[PDB]
Amino acid sequence: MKRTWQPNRRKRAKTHGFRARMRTPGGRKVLKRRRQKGRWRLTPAVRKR
Amino acid sequence: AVKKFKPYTPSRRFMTVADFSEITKTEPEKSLVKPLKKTGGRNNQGRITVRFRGGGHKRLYRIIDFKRWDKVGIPAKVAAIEYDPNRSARIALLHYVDGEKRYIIAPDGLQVGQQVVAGPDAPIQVGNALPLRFIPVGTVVHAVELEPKKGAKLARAAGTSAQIQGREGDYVILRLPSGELRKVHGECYATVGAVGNADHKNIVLGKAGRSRWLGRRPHVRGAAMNPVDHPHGGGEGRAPRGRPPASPWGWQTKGLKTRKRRKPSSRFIIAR
RNA sequence: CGCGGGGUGGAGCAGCCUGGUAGCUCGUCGGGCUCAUAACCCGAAGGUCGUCGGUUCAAAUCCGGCCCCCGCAACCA
RNA sequence: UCGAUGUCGGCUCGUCGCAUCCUGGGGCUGAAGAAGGUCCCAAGGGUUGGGCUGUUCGCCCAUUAAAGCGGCACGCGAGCU
RNA sequence: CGAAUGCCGGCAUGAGUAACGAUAAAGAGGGUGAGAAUCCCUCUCGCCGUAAGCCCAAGGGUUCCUACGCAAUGGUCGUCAGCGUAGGGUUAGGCGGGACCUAAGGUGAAGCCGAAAGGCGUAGCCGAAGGGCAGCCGGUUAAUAUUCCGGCCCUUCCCGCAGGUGCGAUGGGGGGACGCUCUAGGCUAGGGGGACCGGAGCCAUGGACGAGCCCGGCCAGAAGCGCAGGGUGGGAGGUAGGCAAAUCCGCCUCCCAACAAGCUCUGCGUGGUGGGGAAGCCCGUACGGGUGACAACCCCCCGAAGCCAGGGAGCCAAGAAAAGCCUCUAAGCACAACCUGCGGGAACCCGUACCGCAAACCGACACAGGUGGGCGGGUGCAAGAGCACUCAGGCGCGCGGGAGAACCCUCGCCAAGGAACUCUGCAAGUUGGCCCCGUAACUUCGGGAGAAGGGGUGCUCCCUGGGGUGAUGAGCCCCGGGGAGCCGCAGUGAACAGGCUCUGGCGACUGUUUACCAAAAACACAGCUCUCUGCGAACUCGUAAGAGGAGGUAUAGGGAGCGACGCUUGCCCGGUGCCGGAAGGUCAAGGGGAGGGGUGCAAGCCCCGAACCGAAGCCCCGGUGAACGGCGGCCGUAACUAUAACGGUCCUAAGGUAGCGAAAUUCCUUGUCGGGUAAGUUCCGACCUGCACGAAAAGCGUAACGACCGGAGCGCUGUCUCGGCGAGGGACCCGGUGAAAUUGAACUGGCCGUGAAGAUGCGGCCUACCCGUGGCAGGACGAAAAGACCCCGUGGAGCUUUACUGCAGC
RNA sequence: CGAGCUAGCCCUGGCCAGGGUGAAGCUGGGGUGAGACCCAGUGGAGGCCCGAACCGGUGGGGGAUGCAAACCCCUCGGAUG
RNA sequence: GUGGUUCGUGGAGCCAUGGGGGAAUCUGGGCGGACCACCGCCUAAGGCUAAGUACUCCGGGUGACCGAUAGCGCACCAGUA
RNA sequence: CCGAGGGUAGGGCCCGUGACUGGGGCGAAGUCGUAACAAGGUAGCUGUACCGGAAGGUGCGGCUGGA
RNA sequence: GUGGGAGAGGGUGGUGGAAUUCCCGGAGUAGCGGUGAAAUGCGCAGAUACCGGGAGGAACGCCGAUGGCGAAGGCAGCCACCUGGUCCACCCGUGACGCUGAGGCGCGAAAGCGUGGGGAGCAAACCGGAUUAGAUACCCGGGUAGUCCACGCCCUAAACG
Ligand SMILES: NC[C@@H]1O[C@H](O[C@H]2[C@@H](O)[C@H](O[C@@H]3[C@@H](O)[C@H](N)C[C@H](N)[C@H]3O[C@H]3O[C@H](CO)[C@@H](O)[C@H](O)[C@H]3N)O[C@@H]2CO)[C@H](N)[C@@H](O)[C@@H]1O
Ligand SMILES: [Mg+2]
Ligand SMILES: [Mg+2]
Ligand SMILES: [Mg+2]
Ligand SMILES: [Mg+2]
Ligand SMILES: [Mg+2]
Ligand SMILES: [Mg+2]
Ligand SMILES: [Mg+2]
Ligand SMILES: [Mg+2]
Ligand SMILES: [Mg+2]
Ligand SMILES: [Mg+2]
Ligand SMILES: [Mg+2]
Ligand SMILES: [Mg+2]
Ligand SMILES: [Mg+2]
Ligand SMILES: [Mg+2]
Ligand SMILES: [Mg+2]
Ligand SMILES: [Mg+2]
Ligand SMILES: [Mg+2]
Ligand SMILES: [Mg+2]
Ligand SMILES: [Mg+2]
Ligand SMILES: [Mg+2]
Ligand SMILES: [Mg+2]
Ligand SMILES: [Mg+2]
Ligand SMILES: [Mg+2]
Ligand SMILES: [Mg+2]
Ligand SMILES: [Mg+2]
Ligand SMILES: [Mg+2]
Ligand SMILES: [Mg+2]
Ligand SMILES: [Mg+2]
Ligand SMILES: [Mg+2]
Ligand SMILES: [Mg+2]
Ligand SMILES: [Mg+2]
Ligand SMILES: [Mg+2]
Ligand SMILES: [Mg+2]
Ligand SMILES: [Mg+2]
Ligand SMILES: [Mg+2]
Ligand SMILES: [Mg+2]
Ligand SMILES: [Mg+2]
Ligand SMILES: [Mg+2]
Ligand SMILES: [Mg+2]
Ligand SMILES: [Mg+2]
Ligand SMILES: [Mg+2]
Ligand SMILES: [Mg+2]
Ligand SMILES: [Mg+2]
Ligand SMILES: [Mg+2]
Ligand SMILES: [Mg+2]
Ligand SMILES: [Mg+2]
Ligand SMILES: [Mg+2]
Ligand SMILES: [Mg+2]
Ligand SMILES: [Mg+2]
Ligand SMILES: [Mg+2]
Ligand SMILES: [Mg+2]
Ligand SMILES: [Mg+2]
Ligand SMILES: [Mg+2]
Ligand SMILES: [Mg+2]
Ligand SMILES: [Mg+2]
Ligand SMILES: [Mg+2]
Ligand SMILES: [Mg+2]
Ligand SMILES: [Mg+2]
Ligand SMILES: [Mg+2]
Ligand SMILES: [Mg+2]
Ligand SMILES: [Mg+2]
Ligand SMILES: [Mg+2]
Ligand SMILES: [Mg+2]
Ligand SMILES: [Mg+2]
Ligand SMILES: [Mg+2]
Ligand SMILES: [Mg+2]
Ligand SMILES: [Mg+2]
Ligand SMILES: [Mg+2]
Ligand SMILES: [Mg+2]
Ligand SMILES: [Mg+2]
Ligand SMILES: [Mg+2]
Ligand SMILES: [Mg+2]
Ligand SMILES: [Mg+2]
Ligand SMILES: [Mg+2]
Ligand SMILES: [Mg+2]
Ligand SMILES: [Mg+2]
Ligand SMILES: [Mg+2]
Ligand SMILES: [Mg+2]
Ligand SMILES: [Mg+2]
Ligand SMILES: [Mg+2]
Ligand SMILES: [Mg+2]
Ligand SMILES: [Mg+2]
Ligand SMILES: [Mg+2]
Ligand SMILES: [Mg+2]
Ligand SMILES: [Mg+2]
Ligand SMILES: [Mg+2]
Ligand SMILES: [Mg+2]
Ligand SMILES: [Mg+2]
Ligand SMILES: [Mg+2]
Ligand SMILES: [Mg+2]
Ligand SMILES: [Mg+2]
Ligand SMILES: [Mg+2]
Ligand SMILES: [Mg+2]
Ligand SMILES: [Mg+2]
Ligand SMILES: [Mg+2]
Ligand SMILES: [Mg+2]
Ligand SMILES: [Mg+2]
Ligand SMILES: [Mg+2]
Ligand SMILES: [Mg+2]
Ligand SMILES: [Mg+2]
Ligand SMILES: [Mg+2]
Ligand SMILES: [Mg+2]
Ligand SMILES: [Mg+2]
Ligand SMILES: [Mg+2]
Ligand SMILES: [Mg+2]
Ligand SMILES: [Mg+2]
Ligand SMILES: [Mg+2]
Ligand SMILES: [Mg+2]
Ligand SMILES: [Mg+2]
Ligand SMILES: [Mg+2]
Ligand SMILES: [Mg+2]
Ligand SMILES: [Mg+2]
Ligand SMILES: [Mg+2]
Ligand SMILES: [Mg+2]
Ligand SMILES: [Mg+2]
Ligand SMILES: [Mg+2]
Ligand SMILES: [Mg+2]
Ligand SMILES: [Mg+2]
Ligand SMILES: [Mg+2]
Ligand SMILES: [Mg+2]
Ligand SMILES: [Mg+2]
Ligand SMILES: [Mg+2]
Ligand SMILES: [Mg+2]
Ligand SMILES: [Mg+2]
Ligand SMILES: [Mg+2]
Ligand SMILES: [Mg+2]
Ligand SMILES: [Mg+2]
Ligand SMILES: [Mg+2]
Ligand SMILES: [Mg+2]
Ligand SMILES: [Mg+2]
Ligand SMILES: [Mg+2]
Ligand SMILES: [Mg+2]
Ligand SMILES: [Mg+2]
Ligand SMILES: [Mg+2]
Repeated sequence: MKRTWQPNRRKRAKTHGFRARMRTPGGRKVLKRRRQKGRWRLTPAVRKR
Repeated sequence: AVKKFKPYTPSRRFMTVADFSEITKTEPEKSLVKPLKKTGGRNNQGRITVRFRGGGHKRLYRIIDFKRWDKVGIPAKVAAIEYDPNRSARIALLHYVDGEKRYIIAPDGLQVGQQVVAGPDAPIQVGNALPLRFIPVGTVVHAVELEPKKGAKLARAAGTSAQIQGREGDYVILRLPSGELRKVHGECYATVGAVGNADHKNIVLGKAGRSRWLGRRPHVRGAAMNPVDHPHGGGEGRAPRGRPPASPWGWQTKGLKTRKRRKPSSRFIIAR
C-alpha cells in the first residue's frame, strides 16, 4: 500500500529547516536543546540544488 | 419563464434553469470596470467558521456601483444586461456620456438603449437614482442606502423592492423586503424600480450536483451525529431530540430572538 | 416467583391518609303530565363495605393471613 | 479451572449403556386365525428420504421390518462449518 | 538470589524440521576457472509485448564505466554482482532552475492588537510542473553530451559607425486573458500497400526462376516562395471618463470598409547545404566494427486526441494574476535618447553520470504491495489502450535434482438424477460479441428494454449498388444488397463478452461511510416546513485586533428537522421550552436614614441600622406543537344465539381521525382463515384480540433505481445422491543454505479407583523388546494473549441531564 | 513536535480508449383566425447506458511464524462527474 | 474587587492594589492587628549602593566513592551507529 | 419449397373460480334517533367542499319546485 | 356601405371616498359583548363609548328599477386606453353568398387543485359556552383552509324560462 513516508526535499526543508526552527520560540528552544545535547546535526540534512 | 426539461434522466425531471433571454448578446463580461480576482475560501485565518462551504464553479467578481452619487447629473446609456455569478440579480452594463463605464444592478423593466441618470434632478423612472426625499411617497424602489453616503445595502436580491410609506422630518419610512418598517434618512440614495429576475425563486435545483456547483457542501443533521458533536447526537435507533431543539453550540433554534436589545438602531425601526 | 394498585347498594364512582356520620350519579319503586310513551316534575326505598382474625371503648377506615381483579418487572450471560 | 476449560445447532468420525424401536427367544391375555394388548430374556446387527425453523425438539410429506432412548465436557471447532 | 511472564548476555530444544518470495521453463555444446546446474559464448526452447520496451519528473546519491577481487552481503552455488580495493566518468547564452512575472499561501515598513513570548496586517517583497523566454538534425566516448564536434539557425546585452522619430516611465490604456461539451477545413506524427526503384543471398522436402521469398525504400534544414489558418477595420471632428498629463483608451458625431481585400503572425509543404541508410555475410571483443551501397531514397492509401489555436457551434454552474510586448504622455532631457540595418566585442550561477512501475524511490528484506507525465508497432476479432499472437525491445522472476502416496491449493471431465446439498444455488455452472426479427404488467410517457423469447454468424463463385480519394476513369480504401455452392460434431470454430423471470421489504434515484472484520434500510441528496438575522446582520473562530459570513443584503445568510414524487398530516397549550404582556408579588449592589451601640470632657471620630427608592430573573397573565411531549378505564343494551350502531358512569390538559396493521413493530405464536408445496415456524393475500402502528424522530402509496434484505419458478450444473479419474504447485526421497512460537526437569502406557471434585507421575490390577519414518488430530485441562463477560477496587477514562459545584457566554 | 499517512478547503496543472441511447433546439411539411400541437429530418443533451485506463472494494476461495503488520486469484460498483 | 503575611472573612490590621470618590505640606501624614482616647514609633507616593550569601560550564586537591552488567548515556573518535 | 399438425415462448378477448371485501336487492310486528311533507318547529332543493353512529350538519354560490 | 344611438358587454392600467379591523396619541371610568334568557369571552395590566393620526384588505351606499347589456356562465364607484355584440335612418353597393349543425374546437357561476402573492371583515374544519335525554346542530364567543390577485388546471349546477 501507500506508506507514510513520501519524501520531498522542499517539504523537509520548509518544515524542519534551520530557518523554520529559527522563526518561532518553540523552534529556537529546539536548537538550544540540540546544541546543549551536543547533537552533530541540529536540523535534518536536506540535500540537492 | 424558467426552462424546464423532460425526464430523460432522473433529476432532469424536476430540474429547472433560468431564462436568459434578458441576457443581451454580451455573455462574457467587461474588463476595465471589473472583474477582480475573487478569493474563494470557506473560512477565516485558519479555521472554518461557516460550515459546509466549498467546491463549485470558479468566479470573477463584477465590481458594481452601489453609490450612484458620483455621477450626479451625468446620464448614461444602458449598453447591456449580463449574468452575474456572485449575486441573484442580473447586472446592467451602462455607458456614461462621460465615457466612464459602470455596472448597475439591473432592475425589472430595464431595456437596452435606455437612458438612465442619478441625482436630485432625475425624472422618476425605472433605473434612476435619487435621494429618498425627492422620490414620491408610495413608489417602489431598490438598492437603498441605509445611512447617507454609505452605499446601497437594502433590496438588491432578485425581485426585491422596498416601498416608500411616508416621511418624518429628515427621515422617510420604508417597508423593506422582509416587511420591516424602517426610518431611513432622507438623504439616502435609492434607485426606482424593483430588482427583477423575479423568477429566481421558481428555480428547482433538481439534484445534488447543482448544489455543489454553487459551492454548497452537504449539510449534516445533528441527529446524524454523536453527543460529542451535537446536542442532538445519539442515542439509539433514531431519537426525537429530548430537549428543546438546538444549534451545535447549544443555543435554541426555534424561537430564540437573537438581535441584541440595546442596539442604538432600535429607535429607527417600526416592524417585523 | 418478586413488585404495588383495587375489591363500597343494581351499574360506574366517592368515603380512608387526619377511626366514631357511608354521599353523588344513574337505575328501581309510588305519585303527576300526556290520548299514550319517552323527556320533565313530586316523592321513596336499596350497601353482611371480598372474606378469617386483634387493634381499640368503637374498624369501610389502622395492622396481619388467604381469596379473585388490574398494572410492573423478570436483567449480564 | 477468570496469567482463558471456546459456548448452541449442523457435519465428519465414532463408540458405549439398556429402562429394546425393529428382527430372535418366551409367559399371561378379555390369545379362534390373522393382528394386537402386555410382560420376561436378549443388545449381535439394523434403526430411510424429504417440506418449515439457526434450530435441539417438534409438526407435517412419502415410505418402513423399524423410523428406540440416553452417555461419552448438552462426545467431537490444534477436524470443518 | 532460583523463581519477579524480572534486566543484559551467551547457548540449548523444536530440527537437519517448515522454508528458500509468483506454475513465464527450460536443454545442450564450448570456453574460463583451484572449484560452475548458477560466469561469459553459441544453438534450441519458453515469457512480456497500452510492457515485464523505450522517454521524463519525484526520490535515491556512486548504485554508471573499467582493472583486480570472493571473507561477508546474494535465501543455494558463484569465477558473477546493484558487494570489496583502486581508477576513470556528469562540459550548455539556445534544455531545466536562477540574476523575469505573478497564484493560494507565506512574509511584511504604515497601522491595529495582545501578561510576555506573540496575534492580525493594505503597499511591497517571497512563493510554480501557471504566464514570459533564443536549437533543430547527425557523429564520436568503455562511461558524457539539444552540453563535445559537424552542418544549418537564432537571442539578448555593450561600443561603434548608417539612416529614421519628439525620445522619455515603477504612471494611463491596450494585450497577455483563460470554462465545459460537441465540433469544420488544411496539414504533420504514426500506420498499411506497390507490379516501381535499391540490395546481399535464396530454391529446401513433392511443386514454384516467379509482378517469387527476404530486407529497405527517410531525417533536419534559413531566405524566398506555395498551401492552410490565427489575428485586425481606416478616416476627421467634438471629448467633462480612465484619480497628474496624453495625439492613447473610453463616449458621442459624421464620412469611407464591411471585406480578412490590405496589413502582419503562426503551422505545415518546398527549400541552398547537411546527414542517415537494412536483411545477409565475414569479424575476435563482454560488444560494436567493415561489407552490402556510388544503396535506393519513388507513387498510392488510412490518419489523429497532436499542429494552424486567441478556430467555430451550443450550454449554464459563467469560467487567475502579473510581467515580458504595443502604445499614451509626465516630469526631465532634446551634443541626449529610442526605433531600424550593419559591424565588431560580452554573455555568468546551479543541475546534467546511473536507477527510475523498481534489486538503486515508499514498504526493516534483491519484499507477488504503493508510486505522477510522454511514446506504446502489426494482424485478427464491429470497435478500442479490450483480447490472442507477435515487431522493436526485454525477460525465463538467484536453490537444484528425482519421485509421481495420503492430504491441500489451482485446474479439467463425468453415466443416471438434476437443489434432493445448505443457514442461503455459498460456490460452481448455464448465459455471453455483433446483426435481425420480437417483445408484458406498470408508468412520472422518459422509460420498463438487452424485458422475455427467438434466428443469423464460416469459406467459394456469380451478378449488383453507394460513398472516399483520385480528373469525371484506374487503382488503393470504407460501407451494402441479391443469387448459386462447398465443408465440419460444431463458423464472435481459440481468446475478451449477461443466466432469465415473478413477487414482497427498505431506501426514491448517480452518490457517501466504519483506511485494517459491518457499504447497509445508515449518511447525503434535490425538495418541504419551522425559526433566527435590517447589515458594524444573525452565526462561528480568537482574550484582542481581526477574519469568516460576504466584497452577499430577506428571492439573501445562519440553525433545526423532514427527505424525489402523489395523496395527506388530525385533537391536547395542563406541565417544559420559546414568544408576547409600561400592572402586581418577590428581588442584589447601591440610594435612604427612623433608630441603637463604641469610645471622648467635649467638639468629634467609629460602627451597627428600620421605613421607602432600587434592574434583569423568577412568580403571575397571555399565545404557540413541521417547538419538548401526549393522545383513557369500567358497566349495560337489538324479537335464535352472537355481536353492539345505542346508553350509563368515572377520569383527562385532550382521551388516536385518516391511512396501515401478527409488521424491519405480535409476548401468548408455527394466532386464524386463504395461496404457493407431496409436504411451508419462512414467503404472498386477508381478518384484527395493535402485549407494544400512526401522520414531518412523518403516515399510507410510488415508476425508475440497488454488489441492499426476504420468498418463488424456469434455465443450468460435482451443491448433493456419491463418488471417480486426470493435470500442475507442494507434500515425500537425494545435494545445498536453514529458521519459529514453545520449553520446571523427564526414564512421558490402559482401566478401575483415588486425590482441591476430569491423573503419564498416587493405589491395585492389565499391557508393554530398544530407536525411528510418513500420516490422523483424542489427550497432555495442548500454544497463544496477567478474561474482552462477571464481580471486586471508595481504580480510569468518553457520554447525558430538571446530580452538585464552578467557568466561557449572554 | 506532527496534515511528507489521513480528513476537508484553497491555488495551479493533468487524465477519462472505444462504443450506446438520441432531450432541447433549429429546418421542412401538417394543422389554426393566429396558436397549441403532430410528423419527419437534423441536432448531440444527460450526477444516462455498455466497457478499458483509472478510482473502488461486492461475494467466494486462498493466504494466517504471509509475498504482504490488508496481500493474491476468480467475481463484482463507478467510470463527463 | 483582590494578592501578599502564620491569617482560608474572621473581631482582620499591616504591606501591595484593578475600579469609584479624592485631601493636606509639620498645629502636615502613616503605624503600633476592628474602633476611640491617651501615651509612643516612624516620615509614604524618586533613585543608586560594596560585603557576608547561591550556583558549578571550567582548573586543582582529596575519598572506610565505582572499577568495564559498576562508574556519567559514552574509560573505546558517542549524543556516534 | 410449400405444407396438416406437434413443440417452445409471449401477448390479446372471454368464462369459471377465490379466503376476504365493497356497496346493492328483497325479506309481516328487532335497536337508534327525527332529516324530509304544514314555516316540519333551522324554508327546501342543489353543484362542490370539509365533518359527523345515522338520517345528516355546515361553508360558498345558485334555484322557487317557499315566505 | 354612409351617418347616427343606448349599454353593469369584455380585457389591461390608474384612482375616489364610506365603513370594519389593527397599531399609536388624547381624553375617559367599571363595565363591555352577547341572547329567548344566559355563559364562555373582553376589560383597572385602562376595555366599551368619543377625538385625532396611521396601516391594510375587500366590497362600491345614494343613483337602482318591476331597468340596461351579454350567446350563455355572468357583468355595478370613477377615469382613460384596447375591444366584441347590437339597434336606427337612408334605401347606396353585393347578389342566394342562405338555415341548422354529428364530431372538433373555444366559453363556462360556486366549491376544489398547483406554484407564487395577499389576508381587513367573513368563514367549512376545528375549540369553547349555552340549549338537549344526548346536540358531533340550530344560538353564542373564538378560528384555519378559503373567500382576494397572477398564471396553470378543473368543467360540474334548480348552468331554470
Ligand atoms: N327497500 C328499502 C331499501 O333499503 C333500506 O331499508 C332497509 C332498512 O333500513 C330496513 O330496516 C327496517 C327498519 O328501518 C325499521 N325501523 C324496523 C324494521 N324491523 C326493519 O325491517 C327489516 O327487517 C324485518 C325483519 O327482519 C323485515 O321483515 C323487513 O322486511 C325489513 N325491512 O329494512 C330495509 C331492507 O328491507 C333503505 N332505508 C331504503 O331507503 C332502501 O330503498
Ligand atoms: Mg486584469
Ligand atoms: Mg499562520
Ligand atoms: Mg441532512
Ligand atoms: Mg450515529
Ligand atoms: Mg455535550
Ligand atoms: Mg450535548
Ligand atoms: Mg428506538
Ligand atoms: Mg437525543
Ligand atoms: Mg455483557
Ligand atoms: Mg475462568
Ligand atoms: Mg496456564
Ligand atoms: Mg433387559
Ligand atoms: Mg408376547
Ligand atoms: Mg449416540
Ligand atoms: Mg441441547
Ligand atoms: Mg448438562
Ligand atoms: Mg458439545
Ligand atoms: Mg474453528
Ligand atoms: Mg525464592
Ligand atoms: Mg533468571
Ligand atoms: Mg535471554
Ligand atoms: Mg517435525
Ligand atoms: Mg515433513
Ligand atoms: Mg520442504
Ligand atoms: Mg526464487
Ligand atoms: Mg577465474
Ligand atoms: Mg507470447
Ligand atoms: Mg559504494
Ligand atoms: Mg555495473
Ligand atoms: Mg573481473
Ligand atoms: Mg552465498
Ligand atoms: Mg532475500
Ligand atoms: Mg563496485
Ligand atoms: Mg549576477
Ligand atoms: Mg525573483
Ligand atoms: Mg515577485
Ligand atoms: Mg497576495
Ligand atoms: Mg504574520
Ligand atoms: Mg517557469
Ligand atoms: Mg529556456
Ligand atoms: Mg548511459
Ligand atoms: Mg512618444
Ligand atoms: Mg504600462
Ligand atoms: Mg497596465
Ligand atoms: Mg524438390
Ligand atoms: Mg525537410
Ligand atoms: Mg485627466
Ligand atoms: Mg552501416
Ligand atoms: Mg474557441
Ligand atoms: Mg510588479
Ligand atoms: Mg547528460
Ligand atoms: Mg542522462
Ligand atoms: Mg509509467
Ligand atoms: Mg529475488
Ligand atoms: Mg518489488
Ligand atoms: Mg497508479
Ligand atoms: Mg470487439
Ligand atoms: Mg495508439
Ligand atoms: Mg493486454
Ligand atoms: Mg453428472
Ligand atoms: Mg448427462
Ligand atoms: Mg432440468
Ligand atoms: Mg431444501
Ligand atoms: Mg437436509
Ligand atoms: Mg433464498
Ligand atoms: Mg452464485
Ligand atoms: Mg427482488
Ligand atoms: Mg425490489
Ligand atoms: Mg440508497
Ligand atoms: Mg472508501
Ligand atoms: Mg472496514
Ligand atoms: Mg455497494
Ligand atoms: Mg481563527
Ligand atoms: Mg466582517
Ligand atoms: Mg468578503
Ligand atoms: Mg435557510
Ligand atoms: Mg430522517
Ligand atoms: Mg432517514
Ligand atoms: Mg421515511
Ligand atoms: Mg402533528
Ligand atoms: Mg401542551
Ligand atoms: Mg404552555
Ligand atoms: Mg398557556
Ligand atoms: Mg417571559
Ligand atoms: Mg422586575
Ligand atoms: Mg394483525
Ligand atoms: Mg408493536
Ligand atoms: Mg423450495
Ligand atoms: Mg398453507
Ligand atoms: Mg397456513
Ligand atoms: Mg415510527
Ligand atoms: Mg412527530
Ligand atoms: Mg449505489
Ligand atoms: Mg466434488
Ligand atoms: Mg498432480
Ligand atoms: Mg534437504
Ligand atoms: Mg518409556
Ligand atoms: Mg481418574
Ligand atoms: Mg513415582
Ligand atoms: Mg498408575
Ligand atoms: Mg492432539
Ligand atoms: Mg484441544
Ligand atoms: Mg491453553
Ligand atoms: Mg486477570
Ligand atoms: Mg464510594
Ligand atoms: Mg426533434
Ligand atoms: Mg452523448
Ligand atoms: Mg454515466
Ligand atoms: Mg467488506
Ligand atoms: Mg460502466
Ligand atoms: Mg489572603
Ligand atoms: Mg491605613
Ligand atoms: Mg509600629
Ligand atoms: Mg514606626
Ligand atoms: Mg545591586
Ligand atoms: Mg559501562
Ligand atoms: Mg571483566
Ligand atoms: Mg377474474
Ligand atoms: Mg357479499
Ligand atoms: Mg332541515
Ligand atoms: Mg323535523
Ligand atoms: Mg326544517
Ligand atoms: Mg349544502
Ligand atoms: Mg358542523
Ligand atoms: Mg339598390
Ligand atoms: Mg346587378
Ligand atoms: Mg351555428
Ligand atoms: Mg372559485
Ligand atoms: Mg414551491
Ligand atoms: Mg368571526
Ligand atoms: Mg329535545
Ligand atoms: Mg361561529
Ligand atoms: Mg369553472
Ligand atoms: Mg330563475
